[PDB]
Amino acid sequence: ITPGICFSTASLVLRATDVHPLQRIDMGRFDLIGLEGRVSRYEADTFLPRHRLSRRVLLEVATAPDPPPRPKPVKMSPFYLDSLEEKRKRQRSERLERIFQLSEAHGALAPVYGTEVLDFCTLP
Amino acid sequence: EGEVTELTPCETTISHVIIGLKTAKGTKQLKLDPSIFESLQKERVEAGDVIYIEANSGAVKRQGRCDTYATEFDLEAEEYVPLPKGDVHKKKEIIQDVTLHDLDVANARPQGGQDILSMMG
Amino acid sequence: RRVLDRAARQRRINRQLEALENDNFQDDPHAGRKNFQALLEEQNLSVAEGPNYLTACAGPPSRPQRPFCAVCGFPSPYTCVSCGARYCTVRCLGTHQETRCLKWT
Amino acid sequence: MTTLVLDNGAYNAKIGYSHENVSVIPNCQFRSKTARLKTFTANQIDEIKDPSGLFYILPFQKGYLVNWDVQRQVWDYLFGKEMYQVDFLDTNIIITEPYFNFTSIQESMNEILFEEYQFQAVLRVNAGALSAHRYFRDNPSELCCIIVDSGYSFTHIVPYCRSKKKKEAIIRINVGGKLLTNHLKEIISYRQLHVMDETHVINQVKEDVCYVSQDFYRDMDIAKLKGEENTVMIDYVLPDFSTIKKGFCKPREEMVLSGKYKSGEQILRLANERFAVPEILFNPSDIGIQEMGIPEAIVYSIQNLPEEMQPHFFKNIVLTGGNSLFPGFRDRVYSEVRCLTPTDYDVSVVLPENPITYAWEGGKLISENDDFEDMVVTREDYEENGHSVCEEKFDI
Amino acid sequence: ETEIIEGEVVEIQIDRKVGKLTLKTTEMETIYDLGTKMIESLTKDKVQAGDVITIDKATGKISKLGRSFFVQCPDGELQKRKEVVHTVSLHEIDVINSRTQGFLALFSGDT
Ligand SMILES: Nc1ncnc2c1ncn2[C@@H]1O[C@H](COP(=O)(O)OP(=O)(O)OP(O)(O)=S)[C@@H](O)[C@H]1O
Ligand SMILES: [Mg+2]
Ligand SMILES: [Zn+2]
Ligand SMILES: [Zn+2]
Repeated sequence: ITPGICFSTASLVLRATDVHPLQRIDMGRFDLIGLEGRVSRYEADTFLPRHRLSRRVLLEVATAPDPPPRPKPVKMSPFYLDSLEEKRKRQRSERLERIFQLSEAHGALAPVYGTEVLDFCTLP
Repeated sequence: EGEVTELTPCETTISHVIIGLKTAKGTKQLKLDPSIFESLQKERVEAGDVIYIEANSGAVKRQGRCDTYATEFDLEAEEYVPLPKGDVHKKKEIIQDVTLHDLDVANARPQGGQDILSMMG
Repeated sequence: RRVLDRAARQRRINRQLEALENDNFQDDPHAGRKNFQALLEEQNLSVAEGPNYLTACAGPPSRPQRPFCAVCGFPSPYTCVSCGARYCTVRCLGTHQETRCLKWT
Repeated sequence: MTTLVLDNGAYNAKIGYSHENVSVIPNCQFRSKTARLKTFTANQIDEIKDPSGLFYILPFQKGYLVNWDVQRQVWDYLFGKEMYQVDFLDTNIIITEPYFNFTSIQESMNEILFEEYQFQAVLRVNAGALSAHRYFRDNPSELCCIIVDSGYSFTHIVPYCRSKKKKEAIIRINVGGKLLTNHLKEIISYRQLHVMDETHVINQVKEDVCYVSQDFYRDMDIAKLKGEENTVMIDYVLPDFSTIKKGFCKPREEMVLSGKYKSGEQILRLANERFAVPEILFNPSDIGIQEMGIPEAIVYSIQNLPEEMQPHFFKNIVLTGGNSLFPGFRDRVYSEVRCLTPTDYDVSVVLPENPITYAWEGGKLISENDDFEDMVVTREDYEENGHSVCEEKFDI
Repeated sequence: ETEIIEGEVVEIQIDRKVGKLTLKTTEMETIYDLGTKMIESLTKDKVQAGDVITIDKATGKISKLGRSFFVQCPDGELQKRKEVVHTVSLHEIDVINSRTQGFLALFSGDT
């Protein structure tokens, strides 16, 4: 029994491939192989073209009050600041725009084959 | 990006995660998609750690402990990192060039995957 | 070497902190009425009985304590085994052992 | 007719008339070995010529009035024919009190003021209340403010609304100028030379050389060096009171690295004590006090208060007291509070030109108001209702 | 630059996590308050009183270089700041960053 080889290198070498997120683009918009076994032809072709969110719907839902509580089953301003509120509403608008853009980006790609095709073609 | 001052998952399962990030220019409270809680637990993120979270992907990187806690023990095997200087929320518009070969090799093999076949791959 | 229990270290720390509130270190050059503790005990001041003197005391800091050398003040990686005092170098350890370790000279 | 404004601090008494200027006079008696039978009172310390080995007789212990005889003597000297010639029967007095003043001390104050001197009317307030009044007079648009009173014996942090004090959120830090001076004495005595009998000189040294560091560990690294690169290290010549009346710092061009000087000047070399002593205000745990520092305490006091009022409190941080005169104090406080404050809330820290006399100016301003007569408690009302109504009217 | 702690172990205490470690040189002795990661590192590599070990503070890399009561105990300061210089070939950088655990290919071919 021998001790292992301790190979020592510069700490900067281990960060050679590392790129800060603010310096690189999202490669998930080109991820085709990641959709296999997870995304179906139904989702890409029939559902999403019909049930994509719109900015108008998102804004309406965000601005509207909370929905009424679900019924139980039955067996049958001195301290107000204008600048702070303007900042907060600008932040809310930015958040809603980000939500819309991310929801559009994360369902843009359609699978090459899809779950249905693979399941049909996969014999026991 | 910033030091974690609070990490509270909100139960309805977890409806959302409320996180508190601190920088030299202030503190911000963020509501996280519940899928990021798994990434935070995998990265072993606790209060006092300096992390960054990607808004578009939810990726979490724990880049060490804050140097304000460097004296909490006399001998720990920890990497202590300065507190970030700018704002918690950082926006940058970038132009990056990629080639078709990069997308080809990116789609030649799968990435990640918690299945046994993916891990063995 | 000898080792000092927690009570001795706490007493030393309390004595050092109390010495910082002393009016003078010497005696009266002429050489020939209450105190704060008497006032507190006469006030019969109870915790959680509204805002008062005791409840106004600052709580423990969130940031951990930073060690400094008891001899020169620069940061100190080392802790003296005998008394728990912090120190940063062999010279500082020798000075601390000669001066204020064990017996308080 | 006239109104007397007094800030009975544990270190300096800010005494003056409402129609006149302000005077800063030490509120303690002195004894020295150069005088066999002679006790100096208040500003008489200027008469002595060898303040080395000076003995202090204080009327305040831990920031509260505990010795009544010396305080009575100091007041009699200040109110006597030599200083101000106060006509007690036709004068109103505004005198400040420590926060959370004990019931016994308040009763003694009322009894002494209304019987031994027989003032026409007395208004007992806190220095923070006067500072808040002055700040609101200066800034009419602000509805809330937070006052940091870093004084001789303590440092309170008190938030004030327009006409009310938030008693719930008052936080006291047991670090003051007395503690800093004693710590500097102890450090110098342990390291270079014994100065434990030189409280006056060490206090002047602290006032002259100490400063608040923006980067603590960078300054520590700079101080640890030897040679030209050690810009922090300076040489101080202590006053011998024979040919050097007052202490001074040697110019950097005149500094000698070896430390030996042909002139027989007693030179005190301070390198890391310049910012280690002031750092106790921001980090009490450095010396062993398990208490939060000034910025963390400010943030805690604000965050205890309701959410709607928090941005207003964050916008009106005011620094008062002697310890606030350290170089870099305001910048350090602002930086730390900005680091701790939520990013959506703006942070503004204001250091007045004379933080010592802020409370006195506030008292003068509140004296000039047309609502002054309603605030005070008269002696005629004192005879029957006084002892209860003094507690009722005064928001101590 | 790295901080290297080299000394002789005097006493190691671990309690259910908190722990203490006492190290000595020929000129000074010290007790350390240990963190969780260093406690785990010292538990994984069996360290007992009398062993002469060196610790890399940032990584917890503990290597036992003998026992003293055989290597003489270190003389000077326990904690030393050292400047470490590495000359790394471009091939080494490429192989290390080619894949996870890719440095093994520097030793077993398989690049
Ligand atoms: N230029 C200065 N630099 C540093 N400290 C100073 C300076 N001028 C005064 N001080 C300190 O200020 C303190 C006195 O400040 P004050 O707030 O006036 O004390 P005080 O208010 O009379 O007593 P309290 O705390 O209100 S009971 C002393 O400890 C002095 O050392
Ligand atoms: Mg005062
Ligand atoms: Zn030292
Ligand atoms: Zn010791």
